[PDB]
Amino acid sequence: LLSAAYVDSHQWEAREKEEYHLADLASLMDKAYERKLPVSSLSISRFVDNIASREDLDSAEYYLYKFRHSPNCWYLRDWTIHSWIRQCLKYGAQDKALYTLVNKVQYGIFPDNFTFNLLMDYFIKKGNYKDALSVVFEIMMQEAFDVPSTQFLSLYVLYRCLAEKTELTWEEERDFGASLLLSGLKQRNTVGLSSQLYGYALLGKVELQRGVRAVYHGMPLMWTPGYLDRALQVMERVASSPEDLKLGREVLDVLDGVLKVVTSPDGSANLVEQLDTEEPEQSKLPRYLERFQASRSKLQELNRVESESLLTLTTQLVKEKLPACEAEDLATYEQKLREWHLERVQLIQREQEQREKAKQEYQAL
Amino acid sequence: RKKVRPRLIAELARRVRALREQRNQPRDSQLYALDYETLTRPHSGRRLPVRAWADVRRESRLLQLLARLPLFGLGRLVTRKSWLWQHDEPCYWRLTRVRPDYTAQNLDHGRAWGILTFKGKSEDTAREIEQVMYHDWRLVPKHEEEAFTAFTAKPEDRLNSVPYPPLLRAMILAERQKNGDTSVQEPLLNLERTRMRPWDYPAKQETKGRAKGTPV
Amino acid sequence: QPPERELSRLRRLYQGNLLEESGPPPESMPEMPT
Amino acid sequence: KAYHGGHLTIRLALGGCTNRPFYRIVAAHNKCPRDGRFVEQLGSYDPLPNSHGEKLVALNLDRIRHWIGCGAHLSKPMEKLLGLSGFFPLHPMMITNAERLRRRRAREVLLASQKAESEAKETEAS
Ligand SMILES: [Mg+2]
Repeated sequence: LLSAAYVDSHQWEAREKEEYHLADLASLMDKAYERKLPVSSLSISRFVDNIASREDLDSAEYYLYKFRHSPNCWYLRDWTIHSWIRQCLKYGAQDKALYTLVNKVQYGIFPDNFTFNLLMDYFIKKGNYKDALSVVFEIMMQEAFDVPSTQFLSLYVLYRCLAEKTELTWEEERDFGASLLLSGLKQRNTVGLSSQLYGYALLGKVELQRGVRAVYHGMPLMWTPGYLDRALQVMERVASSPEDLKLGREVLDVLDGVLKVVTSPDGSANLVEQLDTEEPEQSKLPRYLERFQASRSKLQELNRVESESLLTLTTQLVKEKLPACEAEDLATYEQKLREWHLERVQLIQREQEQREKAKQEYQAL
Repeated sequence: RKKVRPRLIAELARRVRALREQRNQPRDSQLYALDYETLTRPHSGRRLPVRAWADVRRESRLLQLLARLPLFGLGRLVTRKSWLWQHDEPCYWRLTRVRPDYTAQNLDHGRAWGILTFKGKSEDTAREIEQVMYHDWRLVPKHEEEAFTAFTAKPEDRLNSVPYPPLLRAMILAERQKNGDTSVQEPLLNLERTRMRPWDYPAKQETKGRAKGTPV
Repeated sequence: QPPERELSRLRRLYQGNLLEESGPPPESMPEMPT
Repeated sequence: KAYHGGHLTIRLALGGCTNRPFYRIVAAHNKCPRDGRFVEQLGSYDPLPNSHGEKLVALNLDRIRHWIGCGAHLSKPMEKLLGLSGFFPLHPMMITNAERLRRRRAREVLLASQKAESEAKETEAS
């Protein structure tokens, strides 16, 4: 979806970079770990910058692992993380980039929203919508849908994959539901409000079939039961809103299907997590089904339902709004490059001063 | 006297022993490791109490949540399942600093710092967090923070003064008459100066003890 | 008498190890049976 | 002994002979033996009814107030004595135990009435 300018690497490739042989730098880091001594963030930065081959990436992956399991893991720099993804794309190692991103806990690769779009867009153009979905799920796990550009790309991948996937497993429903909900909340357009109702519906299905702990456990989601209540509220809000807002017809069918399925179904971690006084969600389904029909009637009466499919609505939204976002993000990208350049120079200067002092210390000693 | 003589071996022993302790200090990844099949700590062979078994299998530790987040979740809010069950009002930590245990192969053990908000009332300074190795922590989602942290304080209704005990009240009134003070005022105790925190209130981790490094 | 919500909070905390709930005690000491 | 750590406490030290208990209320370091070194004697407790049927407690309330003001803890039996005297409020378990006794005698009275009703059925059978 993104333009060639967005994914162009002329600016990154023109960065001022120090020339250090990887073999020499490898030895320095190896000695520090043998002596249980901290390694500098500038040291790991120089290694990633001077990667020159596909084989070198494999060695850097090992050293990024070592840095994560070292005293100075927190100091891994943003530009080092961005250069890693840029190097992986350059030499054809996209699988390695996705591998480290999925295994963030081990390697410490937490890219920014711009880097996420670069990796996610590569897969989209190649037609690998299974790997692109993995990037979307990783963005959701980190709750990093802040930049508008990432929200549009994530919704395009999700809806395109959902259309192909007629059958959804409970884990898939949970992952898709969370990704839709978090991305949808940011957007106030028709596509955004449809994704919120779509996301709450899927999560509500998993809540009433497998329990509320399946939804929130290990997920960036709340633990309070009543996800189908959140879905119905979206319908009630649009119907009563003074402004004219519309919910796609496709989502309304999904919620109707979920309500019907749940309504008429066919070691020591066994706890009742809800108070006895509070009504269980299953007992509330009869009332929930009445609200849905009433809301649907009011929406159709007010002509607030969009017959167009969600995949077609999202495609139009991406075409109209994504071009503007690319210009804004690219301007911020240039500013970040200059900020990173200055911060890197400061670290190099500070290193030189301490080394000079180290000579003076030995002279005194 | 002068027949009391030096004990060089005793002095040598004390210093030598203390040095080894500093050299061979254990790490959080070892002291707080657990065997989930038996719910027993391998280091000391200490089997966890019975009331904790369900949560040990059903809940996560703090740095298990934070290891998956950028910057180890600095600025994020974290609550405890025990607090969620006991108190209706929001109880959480606002993370400020986080020191993972690099030795751990998953960075799942360490220490953290933050600002406490217990039962809706927030402290003014950051301090170290206790019970970080417990299976009780729940990370709050960013989109749910505003609804989670919303609190409206109710007017305090717990009595501020109470009567004196029956005998101690009679001794006070008797002293009044003896000294010439004539009054019918009822002696009253003031409870504002001495109000007790809840029993589950977070304690000072900085002054807490740490287990020794001798395995059982 | 405890509030009803608080009695439910304790039934969840000690679920599986509970005793029959007791009501208000007799107003006076029952006369010893003889 | 040369103790390291501990706090001052007000407790009952057991005296007397076999089947004839007698207590001395004392302020003592908590780590000392029950009947060993103490700091001050603060009274006495005789738990056996005397000729008049009175259990006799003596409390030096001026010295007791002095040692509570200096950090002295209280043993649970001594907290019960101060509650009965009126110098302290009644201990929570003194009230809870009295409530348990009331609920336990109510059952006994009800059972006797049920037995009497069952005995009445026997009388009806003749
Ligand atoms: Mg405790």
